[PDB]
Amino acid sequence: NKRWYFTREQLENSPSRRFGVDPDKELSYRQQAANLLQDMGQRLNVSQLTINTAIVYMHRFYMIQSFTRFPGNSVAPAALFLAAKVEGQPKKLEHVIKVAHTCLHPQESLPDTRSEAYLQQVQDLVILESIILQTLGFELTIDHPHTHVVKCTQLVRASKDLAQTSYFMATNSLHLTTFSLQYTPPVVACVCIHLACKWSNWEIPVSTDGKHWWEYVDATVTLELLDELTHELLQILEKTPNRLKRIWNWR
Amino acid sequence: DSVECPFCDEVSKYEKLAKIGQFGEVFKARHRKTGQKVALKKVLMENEKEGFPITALREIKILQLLKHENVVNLIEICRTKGSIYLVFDFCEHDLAGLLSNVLVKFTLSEIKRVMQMLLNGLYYIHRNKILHRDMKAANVLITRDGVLKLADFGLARAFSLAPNRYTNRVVTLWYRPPELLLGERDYGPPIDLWGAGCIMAEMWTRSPIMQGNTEQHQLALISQLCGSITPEVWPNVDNYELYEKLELVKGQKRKVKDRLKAYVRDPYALDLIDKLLVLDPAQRIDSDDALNHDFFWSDPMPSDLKGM
Ligand SMILES: CC[C@@H](CO)Nc1nc(NCc2ccc(-c3ccccn3)cc2)c2ncn(C(C)C)c2n1
Repeated sequence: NKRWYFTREQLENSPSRRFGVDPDKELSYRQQAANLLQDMGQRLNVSQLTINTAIVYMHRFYMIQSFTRFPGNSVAPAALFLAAKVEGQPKKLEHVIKVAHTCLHPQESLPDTRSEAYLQQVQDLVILESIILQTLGFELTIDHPHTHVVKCTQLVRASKDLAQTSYFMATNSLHLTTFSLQYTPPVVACVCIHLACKWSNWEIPVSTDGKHWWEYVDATVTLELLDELTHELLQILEKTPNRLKRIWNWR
Repeated sequence: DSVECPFCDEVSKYEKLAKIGQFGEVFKARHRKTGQKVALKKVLMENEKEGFPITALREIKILQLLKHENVVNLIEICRTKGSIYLVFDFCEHDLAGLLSNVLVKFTLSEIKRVMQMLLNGLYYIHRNKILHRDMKAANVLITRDGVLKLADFGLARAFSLAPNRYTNRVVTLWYRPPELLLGERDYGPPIDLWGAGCIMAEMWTRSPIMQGNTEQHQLALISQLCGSITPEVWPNVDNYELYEKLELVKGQKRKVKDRLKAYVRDPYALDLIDKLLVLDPAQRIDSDDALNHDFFWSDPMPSDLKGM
């Protein structure tokens, strides 16, 4: 139950670190895998939910395995192959090999579906899917902040706009951070509303009780923490090119 | 080289003891260190060209979710050092092998209990948005200490209120509801409650009460025990295409209570079966309303099991 939540001291000392991989570096090995995932998932016309699931799989997978033995470009397609089944949007093994290929080698031509070369990479993926399964120890039912986002936004009568922004934040928290490895969906969700508000100059009228909007969503949540985390998230958002422009008010 | 794997134990930590089934390949086994008995279902990677089988994922999804004294219990999942084993608590009996063996005998108190545990087991899973889709005595295990468990969630699937388009090819023929035989793809719980009706009868008869060779044959046995399918009895049956496109008697009257007086004595018990074996799903008794039936609340009261 605390199995896939780790402390900052555990996150630092990770399977990859113990094979020489710097923190900053490992951290961008994840971001990269997440990109590959989103890239592939859109071409395979699966949902964001399915993509998010795969990303969380990827995240937890590398809290056990190292990037120096399992390359993101190999894990990401297998993780997405899995998430799609698990989420009801099954895509065919040959179909996923295809798309992974063009994503990782936009130039290179596809091998003869009959060759020994191609017959291997199919083998490989399937093997990998098996290792992800065992590595996760068959716990594939994920819970994403997005569910809770709806709830927090009824609790502020928020406009479409502010709602959409919060989801944006949510999705980006997975691509860009390791929150999903540290904080439970509901908490992360509050973080995503907090910063969506900040980013939009949206105001939160204290309840009549002196209660804050969040305490309704997760008891363990303190503003002292909200500020700490929305800072962290915003910081990397700013490091990420073009991403913020997506929600910037051009007017 | 070897790979790190903290949450999947090699199944070698159990010692196999005996085959027991029958989809798929299922062994009793003993934990090498503690003696704990377990059941292992191997996951069959034969004819599986799409990686790890989606249905296995479904089942494993559902077993991890359903946690309850009347639902079989998935302890863990194991690997070899290649395939994959589901690991359950071991159940000493199953209701089929109890109903065949002729030395085994049931008091009314013992029967009320079995049914009670089974209707509770259903309420639970239905409440959790799951349809079992494989009701049959052979899937109803009992434990040495006398507790009932439901099993084989191999066909189970989740359900919602979205109209739906669920698979029709489900449930062993002898326990399939009418609804299904008429090509229904938007069904729900009442299909599992039909099963329970059949099993409830099978408790006094030692035998499946409607043994058909095919759909045609089956449906006819049903219309023979529960009357004909008319919109006066089951409003809106005509709405189905397979309705007229099929041979069904027209002069049939409900002999549900008549045919069963022989083996079943208790009148409350009869009244209950009759609300379980109801043609129209939307008129067929709830698993809640059934546990609330005077059958469970009259003498003899339901008793524990040591009539083993
Ligand atoms: C769809 C599931 C059906 C189909 O096989 N069966 C089934 N039967 C069981 N036992 C009741 C019995 C106990 C022992 C034996 C026997 C037979 C030969 C030799 C030794 N023992 C047979 C049945 C049982 N116990 C645990 N499980 C889990 C896997 C759920 C069980 N599943």
